[PDB]
Amino acid sequence: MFFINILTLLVPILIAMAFLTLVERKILGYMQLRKGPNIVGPYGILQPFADAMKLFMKEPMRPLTTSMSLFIIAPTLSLTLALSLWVPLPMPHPLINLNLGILFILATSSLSVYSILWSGWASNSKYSLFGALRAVAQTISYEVTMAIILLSVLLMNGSYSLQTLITTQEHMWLLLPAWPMAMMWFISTLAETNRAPFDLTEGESELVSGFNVEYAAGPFALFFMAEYTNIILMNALTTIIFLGPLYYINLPELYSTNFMMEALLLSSTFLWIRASYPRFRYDQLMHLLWKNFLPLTLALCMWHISLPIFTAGVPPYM
Amino acid sequence: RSRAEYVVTKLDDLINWARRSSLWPMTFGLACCAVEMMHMAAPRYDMDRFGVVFRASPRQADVMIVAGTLTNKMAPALRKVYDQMPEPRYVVSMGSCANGGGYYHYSYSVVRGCDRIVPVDIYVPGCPPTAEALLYGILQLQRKIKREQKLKIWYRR
Amino acid sequence: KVKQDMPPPGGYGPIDYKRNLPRRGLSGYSMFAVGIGALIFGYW
Amino acid sequence: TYKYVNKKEQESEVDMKSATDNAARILMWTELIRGLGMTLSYLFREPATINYPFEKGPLSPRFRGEHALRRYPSGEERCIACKLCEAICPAQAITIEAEPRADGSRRTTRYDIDMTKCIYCGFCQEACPVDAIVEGPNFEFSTETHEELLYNKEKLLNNGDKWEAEIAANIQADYLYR
Amino acid sequence: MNLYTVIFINILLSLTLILVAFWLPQMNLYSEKANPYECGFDPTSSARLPFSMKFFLVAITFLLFDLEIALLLPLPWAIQTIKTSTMMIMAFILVTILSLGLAYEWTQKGLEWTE
Ligand SMILES: CCCCCCCCCCCCO[C@@H]1O[C@H](CO)[C@@H](O[C@H]2O[C@H](CO)[C@@H](O)[C@H](O)[C@H]2O)[C@H](O)[C@H]1O
Ligand SMILES: CCCCCCCCCCCCO[C@@H]1O[C@H](CO)[C@@H](O[C@H]2O[C@H](CO)[C@@H](O)[C@H](O)[C@H]2O)[C@H](O)[C@H]1O
Ligand code: SF4
Ligand code: SF4
Ligand code: SF4
Repeated sequence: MFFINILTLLVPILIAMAFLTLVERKILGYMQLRKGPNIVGPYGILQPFADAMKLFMKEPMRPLTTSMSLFIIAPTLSLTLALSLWVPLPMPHPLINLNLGILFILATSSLSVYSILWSGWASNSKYSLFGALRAVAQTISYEVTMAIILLSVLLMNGSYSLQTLITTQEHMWLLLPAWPMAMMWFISTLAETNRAPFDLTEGESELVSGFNVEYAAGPFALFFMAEYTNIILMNALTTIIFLGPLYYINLPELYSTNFMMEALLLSSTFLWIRASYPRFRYDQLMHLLWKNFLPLTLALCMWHISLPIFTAGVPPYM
Repeated sequence: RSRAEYVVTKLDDLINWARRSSLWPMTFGLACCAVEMMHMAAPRYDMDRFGVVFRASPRQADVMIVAGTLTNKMAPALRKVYDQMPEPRYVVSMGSCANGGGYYHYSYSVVRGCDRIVPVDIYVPGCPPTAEALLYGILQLQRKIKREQKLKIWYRR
Repeated sequence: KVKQDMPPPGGYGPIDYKRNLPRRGLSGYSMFAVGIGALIFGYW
Repeated sequence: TYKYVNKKEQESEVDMKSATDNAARILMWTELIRGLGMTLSYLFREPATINYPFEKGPLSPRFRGEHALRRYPSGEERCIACKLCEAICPAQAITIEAEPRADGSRRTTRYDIDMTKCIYCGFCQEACPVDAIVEGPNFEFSTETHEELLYNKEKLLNNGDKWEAEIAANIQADYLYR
Repeated sequence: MNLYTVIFINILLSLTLILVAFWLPQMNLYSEKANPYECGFDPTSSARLPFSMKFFLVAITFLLFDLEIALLLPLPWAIQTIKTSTMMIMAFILVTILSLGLAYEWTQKGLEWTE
């Protein structure tokens, strides 16, 4: 029964990822006065399956300068970690109930950068090395504030448990008291997922394809599957932290339906943002995070230590 | 024929359909012909609705569209990026220059047709071919891929 | 008589070309007031 | 006359009002929101995409497409092997040979157009004194081999017999501009 | 046991896709195909030569700032203390000195990348 539950998490999440590739291409198309896919299946709903089958039927690259162990490992690690991020998510009940589920997310997400670093290094080509070193800079930029932003929010939660966030927001979205942190959190998740305007580790106008430039066929598909799975994950996380879906102990599915709607909306704004802005320069992302977010994040952390003490609003331990 | 041959034939259709439906050309354009290629991607024709997406990496590309004049100085580089496309790969020669040298056929510096450098699947005439004429050639490549019988031929070996 | 492609008699209607971006949005005070009111209410 | 595109440097003092408006713009990303508004407004616009090949892009009678060799209403060839088209062809894409036909007529025995040399410029059809060589309206004749685009006289006359109904109507629509 | 089980399945699924991707397709290995990509021309050197890091000082500052947040992550347990004034002063002092450290590095141009 636990194995059936693994299937009813992984398989729907992988289908949701596949169709986000379709939704992105149609939303971007319509914002560009185009249609996007509308031939391969009705309204393009078989286009993801065609791209998947094409890639896995394609010859995978075995470049000569490549260090092959890390070359294979990196895309394998990418999809593993992307899927693993979902197991503690409470929708409203998680597959794996973790006491420190938020810290699990940070550690797992932080290991995810090494798939980019090792693939770019292992490929042993100049454009892939450029992409890897941009990932180093990207993590230094946003990881400095992402955990402090989370810290301040969880001083109203009272724990690192994701399921507790549901109870914390029983009467109100955490957006309302924490909207300045929610704004900074939202920009951080864009950078954390290497999404536009911070799509720098791939950045195709500059590095051709950056970290994955030497990758073909099915190994290339794993990086793509991992990226689209993470976009859904980070927005679902944003939904549970700041937009507390309505919870009733006798109507759990109401939470799931409301969660999906808000998560779908937050994923749409990711595609909307990509269609709207130019790219940052990767030194400018570092200055955005370290000279704007970090001062305010530190001040707000101090404010959110101060708040529960002077309002006598310390949340319960349990 | 047999049920094993019927099954093989239906599998050929399935793999053929997948490659038809997800043709990713290289971001690769040489001269004025590339401008009409941009117009095929532009909203009126929107090549992406057929499943056609530019990717800059040859490792992630299926089609090379030789969209413009091929000079002697450029020829080795074009051959290099063709060789670095994983198979199965296709070439579309677009416009008179790529087709056979065109207006510059008699120049000391020009390759008289890219089919002296790479194999070509479709020749699209015009100088430049219209965005629509290029789209027609892309749809002719798809129908060519629809005719591939690689699994049937493997079975009969 | 000679028939060519000519403008209509009187000419064509005037054509806009200068930049035209609307001015829109709330004052700085109203935005900060709404944002601070959301915070104080949430804190409460 | 000239204008400045980025000389708005009449530096002035700042009130609390304008300083707060500047503060709100920076801290609340207001101009970035206007960008999202624009792309949102396109989302709800009808796309400009046509349903090719069931729909087509508009063209005009002057369109320069695939070449053809025409006839008189009797069926006699119009071309009388003057070689004006060959002389003017900026690509030397035309190759012509001629001799007296069995009835003594001045007619070609070779009329080749290398469609992979041709630049589709229409100079041949301007130069022809008898409206024999024309660029027709067809633009969908992509091939799978290079050799299929080396048109000889038989091919070019078949294009004329294939497309004359449309070619005649396009000439009737434009010849008074020529 | 359950967390081990699902992560192994995640590993198992990823490795199966890799095996399929490497053994299903038709291959055709030759030297020009497998040479490193560089926009159609050959590389002039190894990609393994030194690549200068212009943000190296920000990078090692990040090492110290990452241990600062490690000192902050017990705060949810620390706010449960009876000694609220002590905890509050310690947290306020910790955040303030980290801000002063950032402020100093900022004014020393330590966040500017080297040229
Ligand atoms: C105890 C020892 C047992 C005996 C061991 C014998 C090992 C001999 C292995 C022979 C090689 C098999 O390995 C496989 O060979 C094929 C064709 O041969 C090649 O595969 C690929 O490259 C060549 C390049 O021209 C193509 O012709 C071929 O069609 C393509 O599939 C690769 O080299 C390798 O994928
Ligand atoms: C150089 C670095 C400078 C940055 C560091 C500055 C730190 C200084 C902090 C000053 C603020 C201390 O604020 C102090 O908070 C405590 C509780 O926390 C309040 O204390 C009050 O509530 C507590 C409960 O918590 C009661 O037990 C106590 O009797 C009562 O005084 C003090 O009334 C207030 O003065
Ligand atoms: S065929 Fe004509 S349009 Fe195309 S590149 Fe050559 S000269 Fe330019
Ligand atoms: S269209 Fe121009 S290039 Fe082509 S055959 Fe006529 S004159 Fe020569
Ligand atoms: S096609 Fe016209 S211009 Fe050319 S040889 Fe014949 S008659 Fe002369």
